[PDB]
Amino acid sequence: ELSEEKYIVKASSGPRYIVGVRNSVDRSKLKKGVRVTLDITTLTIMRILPRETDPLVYNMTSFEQGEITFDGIGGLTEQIRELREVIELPLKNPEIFQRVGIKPPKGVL
Amino acid sequence: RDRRERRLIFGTIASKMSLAPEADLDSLIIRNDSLSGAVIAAIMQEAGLRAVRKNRYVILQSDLEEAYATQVKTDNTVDKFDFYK
Amino acid sequence: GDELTRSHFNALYDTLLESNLCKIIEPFECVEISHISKIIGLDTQQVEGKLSQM
Amino acid sequence: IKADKDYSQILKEEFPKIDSLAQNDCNSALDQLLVLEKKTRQASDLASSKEVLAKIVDLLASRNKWDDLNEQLTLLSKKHGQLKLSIQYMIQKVMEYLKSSKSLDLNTRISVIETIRVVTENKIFVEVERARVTKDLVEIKKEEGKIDEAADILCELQVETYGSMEMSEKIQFILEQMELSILKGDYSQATVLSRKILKKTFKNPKYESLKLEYYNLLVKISLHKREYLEVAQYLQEIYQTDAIKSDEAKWKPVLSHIVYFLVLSPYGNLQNDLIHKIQNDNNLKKLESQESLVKLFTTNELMRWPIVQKTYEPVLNEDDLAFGGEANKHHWEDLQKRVIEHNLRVISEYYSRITLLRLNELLDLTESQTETYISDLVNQGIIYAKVNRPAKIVNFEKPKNSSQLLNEWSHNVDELLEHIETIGHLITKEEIMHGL
Repeated sequence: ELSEEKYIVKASSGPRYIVGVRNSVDRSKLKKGVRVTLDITTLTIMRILPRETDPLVYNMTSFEQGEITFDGIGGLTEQIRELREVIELPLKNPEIFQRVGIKPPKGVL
Repeated sequence: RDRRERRLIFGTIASKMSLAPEADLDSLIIRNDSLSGAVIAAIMQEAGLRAVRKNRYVILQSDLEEAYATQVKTDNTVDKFDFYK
Repeated sequence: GDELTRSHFNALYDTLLESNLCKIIEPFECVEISHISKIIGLDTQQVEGKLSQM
Repeated sequence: IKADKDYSQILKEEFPKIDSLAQNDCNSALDQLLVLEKKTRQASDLASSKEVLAKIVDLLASRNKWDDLNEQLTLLSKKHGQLKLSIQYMIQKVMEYLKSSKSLDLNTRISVIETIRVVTENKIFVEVERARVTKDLVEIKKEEGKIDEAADILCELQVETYGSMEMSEKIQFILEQMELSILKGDYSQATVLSRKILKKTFKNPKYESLKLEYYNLLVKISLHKREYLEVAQYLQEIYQTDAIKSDEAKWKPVLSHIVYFLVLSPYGNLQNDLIHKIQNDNNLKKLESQESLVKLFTTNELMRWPIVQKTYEPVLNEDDLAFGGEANKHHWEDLQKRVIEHNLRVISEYYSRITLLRLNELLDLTESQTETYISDLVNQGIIYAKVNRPAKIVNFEKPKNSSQLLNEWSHNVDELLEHIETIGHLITKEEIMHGL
């Protein structure tokens, strides 16, 4: 934010620019990181578009569903407990992890 | 590999956590391994998780002893073959 | 005992004497030496010498 | 967890048989009941073990077999594969029968409590159970005296992070802990326990009662440690609650204490702001001596110490907490010091070259207490004073550096210019008004 009407915006093409903002865009919500729209001709900020989701990430999280449940897995019951103590317990009981003092685990290989 | 360094770092990690009064880290550090400065904290995390599994909210010596057997077993190398030495 | 402690406490006593002579003097403009000696409990000559030194 | 061989029907079939076996000594009865318990444990059925544990504990307690019930409890807690809920329910039964023990003497209760605490040592599913049992233990201990052991046994438990408890009982445990710490005589530890509770918790309607007791304990701590302004803030928070604010006969003592403890505190921006705020209070007008007392310590006017010490002294004396007995003699000296400080703060604001004799006359300090007081208040840094003992003069004025003089001159010239502009702009307005 060089001034109230001078911003340093990157571009998806790659070059940087010194771009003047419009009059209706709330200047408060302009910090390092916010996506904005640039007019093609005069290179003027138009909108305050929210954060981006890369298409190669939605294509990852949008898998079908899977119809198998924990019943379908047989024999594996102890390792299921070990995995669930890291996948489910920190996400649904972050208080035992506090008084005991354990640092919540991150990876399960 | 120094005993004093492992003792110092074990005490530092234990101070923040909830070690039981009847739990000795000196019994854990009796043997001189090549233990890194990171594994000797994940071992205490594993001991805490083991205690949480048994519903105990304060880790005991019996869980610290078992933690050493699960986070540091071998580097394999040649110690699996005793006749080399 | 602990000879270091006493050898240091001599200089500590000197520093405390200077500090106390600083404190009693703070609310004054023309204080009398006799009153200062009475407050500190020292003697006029020693108080005068210490005052000149500071 | 499912039994897959549910014994509930089998349990109710076998129970009359064991009751028939219960007509005499329960050794065979408890053996058969333990066989049923083993069946349920291998079946991992919680519902059956519920009634099994309940009936066995009732049988053992009926014959006053606590000397054996404790050992059975230890064995069943140590039993491998025992369901946690079964242990919690059975120990709940043990505590419930303990309130109806009646005939049990001190030794039986102490042994049962010790076994309960050791069995439930270091466990999560029996947290609240062990906490309540320890509370009963500490009540028993403090009934006999023995303040130190009871106090430390209650202070060992950290109740803030128990989790399983509801927010109605953790506050109670903290209050009991603080009360026992105060009784021991470890006010620092009592304050240590105090910060555990968060003030956002008390912003609820159901916690109105606990708020009063907690703030009263805080007031007691700060009073013993003599932080009078903190006591005033805590009593103001007490006053702001509805249950006492609505009731005149309840807020009147609270507001009187507020006035007294706010006047007893030394000067400071907070004290002045609080005294102005309470002076603006409408409820204060109903009080007669407190309003006048606040007027005395707010007006820039010197007061005679004997006049205060003989006028407001009776009303102040007939009280508790402050100025209310021999133990409150510590407060009257503080009031005298405060009134002398106010007198100096007024004189220095007005006078510039007060002589020592008249200064002693106004403050009423004898001869040397005056110089001592002046010395202390200037050393702390409230007033700018300088004595001239041989001349017996006091120069209360602060010599003005050239910067202050020129800044004042500039401000005066700016005010003059602003006023001349206002006069010029009002002349035309009135000329239009009366030129019409």
